[PDB]
Amino acid sequence: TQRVLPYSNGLYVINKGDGYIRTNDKDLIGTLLIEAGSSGSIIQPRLRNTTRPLFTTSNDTKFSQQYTEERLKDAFNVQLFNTSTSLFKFVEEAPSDKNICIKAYNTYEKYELIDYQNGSIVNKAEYYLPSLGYCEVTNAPSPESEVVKMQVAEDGFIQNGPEEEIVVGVIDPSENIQEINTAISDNYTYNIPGIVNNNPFYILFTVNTTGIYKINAQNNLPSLKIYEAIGSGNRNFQSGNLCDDDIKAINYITGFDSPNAKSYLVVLLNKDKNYYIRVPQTSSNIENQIQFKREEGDLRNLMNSSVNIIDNLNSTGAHYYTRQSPDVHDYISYEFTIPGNFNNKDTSNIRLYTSYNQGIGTLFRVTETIDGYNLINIQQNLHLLNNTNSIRLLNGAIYILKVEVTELNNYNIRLHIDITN
Amino acid sequence: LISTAIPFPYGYIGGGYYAPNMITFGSAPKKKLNSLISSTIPFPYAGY
Repeated sequence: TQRVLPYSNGLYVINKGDGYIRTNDKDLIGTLLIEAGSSGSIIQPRLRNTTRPLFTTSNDTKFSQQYTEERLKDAFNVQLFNTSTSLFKFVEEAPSDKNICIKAYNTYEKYELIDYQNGSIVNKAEYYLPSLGYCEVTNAPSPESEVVKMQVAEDGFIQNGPEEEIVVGVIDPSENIQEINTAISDNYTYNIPGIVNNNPFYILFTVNTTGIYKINAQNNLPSLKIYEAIGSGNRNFQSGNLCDDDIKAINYITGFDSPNAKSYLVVLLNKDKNYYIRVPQTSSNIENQIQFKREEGDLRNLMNSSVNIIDNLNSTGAHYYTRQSPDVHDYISYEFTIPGNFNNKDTSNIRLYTSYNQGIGTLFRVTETIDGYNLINIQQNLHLLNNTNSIRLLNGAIYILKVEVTELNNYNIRLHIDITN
Repeated sequence: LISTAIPFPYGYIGGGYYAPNMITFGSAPKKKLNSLISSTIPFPYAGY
């Protein structure tokens, strides 16, 4: 009865909060009994190049401590040495009437490195960075009241700090990064080099003019993924060119991990930002290109989402298609062609519905003109979850359904296109 | 010369010869809350 994680395949670093301590007082600095009217202080000074952290891993060969430290540096730029130069100190003055006790614990900041792949965590590592302590103050426990026998609470952690879960995706270090040194105008074609040689990789690039862009591979194959470099563009700038801040922290925008799904990305890109494009493993030596085209027409009504190209819609009956479901308020698009000859009068009754994830869908008629593609709305506010409503669509026409996931109940989304007549 | 030719001592435990880490001690009670009013000393002072 856990929660569904709509994370794209990759590596993620999660800040789970601060103020963690071990059970059974394993991190208890100690307790001071300050008399009435007096003062007390607990100081935790630290040395240089010290302060051992706490590390566990599910796969030491892959998720080693060095690897986890490098990924943490990629995400938030943490280094163990930084915690070495810090000091913390708790000062408490007891009132005039009664005495006061202060307890001090050494705390930790809990980071988690996860390898998320197809809806599950295949590798998990826990890092605990030495933090700046936790202090609790009580009235003087009057000896003795009583002594009550209790049992240990077993191994575990207790968070005394505020709730926190900051998730940041990081660049896979084993995959190469190729740079487009020139800012992207209305049109460009990247020829994938032979240096990488079929291994999945990233493309770092920026944009000349803010706007909505269509990015695709040849025949929309393979599916591409796009990320935004977090905090990029505030630093060193050159007009019309790319400036790499070596930022590895990325935010997933859209893209399908499945390398076989025919898809193209429509995304709103900013000239003051840097973006990565992940292209997956290609199992052939056949050449391919990444095409970048700024869109000024109706295609801007698909941002930001990957549009899935359906080829097996050539007969009446039942068809359903499974993709990685986007997060809540995140879009996924399907472009399909009703079977039959297009004579502008033959119609087929179409039923569109999802199986588990509820989403609001808007479909568009697509009529490519000499000016480009024209998208015409023909329905809005379609609730796809177990939708029994049907609509008659022209045989041989082209339609694009954009679905916004409003309830995530499954890591996958299944769009069914039932065709009668 | 023999008396003064001590072998070179190794640096701090974490590695280095440059500087200590410092630490704060003391307080003036109070109106004012003199909590940061205190003394500062190098922490190891002999780490070699």
